[PDB]
Formats: sequence, C-alpha cells, structure tokens
Amino acid sequence: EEEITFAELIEAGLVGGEMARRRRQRLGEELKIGYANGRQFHKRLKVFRISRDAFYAALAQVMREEAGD
Amino acid sequence: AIKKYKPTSNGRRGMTTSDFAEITTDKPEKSLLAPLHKKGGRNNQGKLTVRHQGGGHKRQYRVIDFKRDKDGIPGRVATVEYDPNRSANIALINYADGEKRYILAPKGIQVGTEIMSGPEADIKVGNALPLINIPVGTVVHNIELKPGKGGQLVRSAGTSAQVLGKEGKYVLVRLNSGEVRMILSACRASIGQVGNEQHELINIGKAGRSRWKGIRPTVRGSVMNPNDHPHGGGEGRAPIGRKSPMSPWGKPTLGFKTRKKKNKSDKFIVRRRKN
Amino acid sequence: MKRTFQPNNRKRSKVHGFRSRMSSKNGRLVLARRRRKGRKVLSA
RNA sequence: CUACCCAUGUCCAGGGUGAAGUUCAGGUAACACUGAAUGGAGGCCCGAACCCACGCACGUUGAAAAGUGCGGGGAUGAGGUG
RNA sequence: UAGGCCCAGGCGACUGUUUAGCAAAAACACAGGUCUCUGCGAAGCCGUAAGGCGAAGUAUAGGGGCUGACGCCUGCCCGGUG
Ligand SMILES: [Mg+2]
Ligand SMILES: [Mg+2]
Ligand SMILES: [Mg+2]
Ligand SMILES: [Mg+2]
Ligand SMILES: [Mg+2]
Ligand SMILES: [Mg+2]
Ligand SMILES: [Mg+2]
Ligand SMILES: [Mg+2]
Ligand SMILES: [Mg+2]
Ligand SMILES: [Mg+2]
Ligand SMILES: [Mg+2]
Ligand SMILES: [Mg+2]
Ligand SMILES: [Mg+2]
Ligand SMILES: [Mg+2]
Ligand SMILES: [Mg+2]
Ligand SMILES: [Mg+2]
Ligand SMILES: [Mg+2]
Ligand SMILES: [Mg+2]
Ligand SMILES: [Mg+2]
Repeated sequence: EEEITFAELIEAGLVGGEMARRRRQRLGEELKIGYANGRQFHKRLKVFRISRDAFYAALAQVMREEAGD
Repeated sequence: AIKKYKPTSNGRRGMTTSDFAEITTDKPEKSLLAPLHKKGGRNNQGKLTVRHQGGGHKRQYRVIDFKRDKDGIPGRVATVEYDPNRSANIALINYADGEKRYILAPKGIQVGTEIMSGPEADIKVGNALPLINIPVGTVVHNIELKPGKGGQLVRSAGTSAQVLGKEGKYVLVRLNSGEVRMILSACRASIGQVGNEQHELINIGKAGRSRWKGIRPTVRGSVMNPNDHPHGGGEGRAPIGRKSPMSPWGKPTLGFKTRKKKNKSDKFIVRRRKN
Repeated sequence: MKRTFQPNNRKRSKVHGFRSRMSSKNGRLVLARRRRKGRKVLSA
C-alpha cells in the first residue's frame, strides 16, 4: 500500500536544481534503478517494489558519502 | 501434446517428438515463398568462419510480416502452417480487401477469429498497435526497437515479454531474459504470447536426427594437438593445464563478460539481467 | 588404383587457359616470361 | 589426387519381422488391459550389385611404386556415386 | 550355392568415424547433462577497410568449456591462482 509516498521524495530533497539532480543521480544507481525525474523516480520505486527500510538505508548512505563517508 | 515412441530398437530408445495438434493444412501459399539456399558457414571469401554448421534438408523461405502496418482493415485467420525456419508456427491472414500475409501465430488463436492492426484495435490476442496505447501489466511479444522497422525482440516459441509502466517518450519493459529496458514509445507490439510452447521438451533421440537439421559434430578441445588449441597435447586424458579454460582462439571462457564497455545504449538498461 | 591425373578439357581451359592468364597482373607476368624465353606454347 | 562445403542428377536383385493408428470382440466403473483382423514404422534383420578393408597365404630386381586368392563388414542410409 | 554352438568376466551404452601405403580399437563422434557469455549493427569469427558468416535467425535462439544412453548418486576446503 505505497510503502513510500511522493511527499517522502519531496522532503528528501529531490526537486530540480543541481543538488537534487545529484541526489537522484546517486540514489538511483545506489538502488540499481537508473535515473529518472521525480515522478518517474517514484514510479520506478513502485514498480520494483523496494522496501522502505533499504531505501532509507541507502539514503543515509549517500548522505554519508556526500558528507565524506 | 508430446508423442513418445516405443523402444523398438536402440535408435528410438528415448526419442520423443511433437504431434502437430494445431496445424490445419500442409501446403504453403504459392505466391509467398522465395528461394533460400544454405551456406554451410562460409562468408563471402569461401572461408569457414562458424564451426558446427552445414548439411541438412532443403528448405524454402516463407516471407513474414514483421511490421503489421495495414491498419483499419480487419483481417481474418485462415490456416496455421508449419515453418521450417522459425521455431513457432505461422498463420495466414485474409484482409477484407484481398491480400494475404503470414503472422507469427500466438498461442490460443484458431481459425475464424478477426484481427485489427491500428492504434485503435482493442486489447486482444493477435492484434497489434503502438506501445503507447497499451495498458500496464499486459503480456506482449514481437517488439521492435526503431519505429517503423518491424519487430525483432522476443519472437521464439513460448517466449513472452511484459510491459511495466509509461514515461515521457519511453516505456519500461521486461524482456524474456529478465532484463529490463526502456523502449521508444512510438514502436509497435503484438499482444499475446507466442504459441507452440511445448517445443522445449522434445528429445532428439539419435545422431541422424540432429544431422538433418544442419548440425555437424563438435570435437572437444581437450583431445586435439597442442598446435590446434590451448588445451591440446598431454599425458593422455590430462586436465586443463592452465589457469582458466580458454576458447580455441586464446580467450577466457568462464565468467569473462564480453559486452562492449563503451556501448552507446547503456543509458537505456535500468537493470541488467541476473541469471 | 585411381591415379592422380584425370584428364578433362573444360577444366584445363578454365584453369590454365589463355583467357584466364590474361586476367590478372600475375598471369600477364607469366606470359611475358614465356615470351621472353621463346617458348613455342604460351598457354594451355 | 585427397579433406570439407555449395547447386543439380542418379543407384540400391530378393526375402523376413510386424510399431503407431484403426476395426472388432472379451474386459473393466468405462477405463487398466487381454485377444483377433487391418496397417506397414524402423540410423531393424538375412543377403547379390556397389562401397569398405578384419584374418591368413602368396608376391617383395612383383602381373602391381600397395595387388591377387580364400574367407570378412555395411548394404533405405550420420548411405554410394556423376 | 547357404549360420558352428554354449558358459563366464573386462572395456565401450547403441548404428557410425579414424592414421590413402605397418595401428580399426577401450581412441573420435554421438542422443542426454551441466557451466558460462550474448538485448540485436547481439556475442564470436574472416578481413587493415569496406563487405560478410552468425541469420533473410531474436534468449524455448546463438557461440564457447567439460562430461558422455538408462538406473542409484556426485562428500569436505574460498588460504593460493582465475
Ligand atoms: Mg557449436
Ligand atoms: Mg536414442
Ligand atoms: Mg592424438
Ligand atoms: Mg599454444
Ligand atoms: Mg599440456
Ligand atoms: Mg540396417
Ligand atoms: Mg577408409
Ligand atoms: Mg574379397
Ligand atoms: Mg549387422
Ligand atoms: Mg562403440
Ligand atoms: Mg560398428
Ligand atoms: Mg595404415
Ligand atoms: Mg579390431
Ligand atoms: Mg589395418
Ligand atoms: Mg551436446
Ligand atoms: Mg547476411
Ligand atoms: Mg570421455
Ligand atoms: Mg566415463
Ligand atoms: Mg565434486
């Protein structure tokens, strides 16, 4: 039942600009689902049926490499 | 179904074969053939460049519509014939304006049904239409990559691919090998799964039966001279005397990926196949 | 005992013939050599 | 000449055995099956032409720079041959 | 003119192929099994390049490695090398 919502992607900082483009360019390949836009990214999340916890784990991961993991 | 021969001799000991339950006729349409001579794996220099090929029963090529562009015109299934070049079976269509064509016969269909091929045909086996007008979750076969070129993706007997969602000008599609890939939304596709799925269970039975499908014997590498293969020579039944098994042209042949690194299509492959 | 030489004329002319010799630079070299030596039979 | 491939032709006396299927019956819950008739499958059997080359003997400045004689193998096929 | 037969074991499942001219086999092949690469201008291969085979095929398809009908099975080790 929509383990992830669109507002989650929004608050994750995944909206336009350059920083959010880097955010998606990282997160996508960190999930092996390639690149997308916001809506396309959400639809890919839905179609591959990936779990919320692994999504958050990779989120924290890519923030750490952003912060110098 | 599958017919099993009774073991009257060592020849047919385990042999089995199909039964052609669906073939409705036995004479091809005359005005739809073309000459075709086998080539025995020899390029335009008369040199052998592909081993294990040659001989076999003479065939005659049927011409098949892979574009399926005639639209708005309701065709009609007439027969289901047997094609010695494909692996699947082909059907004959009678368009209501007097024209006859061959179609890869998907499973389920039988003589009498109707066909439409426009971007307005409804979701139904046999019909064809561009990918955009196709709802999500349906199975599909005979996919094409460049618009207006004709299908060249999943095509053999029993294969079937699936649609997975819409995008701007691309579509997410999972192929038969479990690979996922974006595809231009303007291409056409063919509903339903290719019939004749039992084709994978057939047991050949005896050497001659593969001989007369144009297949020649293959000599294992480990029994040649060292002059002819990186496996040659030895005590006499000696193991691989190298760090990895190698192709006859000196290249590793276990797990050594070969897809080109700088391919100009990787931007369309979202999930490489797994196994 | 099927010996090596099985005579035939069409084959001979299509292989060692004159018009085949005058069909490539090397054949013309052969003909020039034969002429220079002075042989009485250029081709076959 | 020999190795493999491509296109187009052609050759294989004669006799056995009897798969599937079909039709009858019995049979069973109909089936499982059993028994007859029909049918004519098979890298099936025996054996000439043809192809091959397992044993022995002879020959070894030979009839012959690889043969002959008596036996041997396949013989509708992964056939032989122009 | 016209099959000697029988009782035991080893090897190879079988019909087949092989050192023209000292080796016909337990060697090769094979039907089956398994591993691996390949999303289509596919991978591989020939060619310096055009041009081709693969294939007028599309993962139930194609190439490569090992094993070699069928029945019962294929144990432990990832330090080293790939
Ligand atoms: Mg091969
Ligand atoms: Mg068999
Ligand atoms: Mg050897
Ligand atoms: Mg070497
Ligand atoms: Mg060695
Ligand atoms: Mg026989
Ligand atoms: Mg021989
Ligand atoms: Mg004799
Ligand atoms: Mg015999
Ligand atoms: Mg044997
Ligand atoms: Mg034998
Ligand atoms: Mg010898
Ligand atoms: Mg012997
Ligand atoms: Mg011998
Ligand atoms: Mg095999
Ligand atoms: Mg071509
Ligand atoms: Mg072996
Ligand atoms: Mg063994
Ligand atoms: Mg083991």
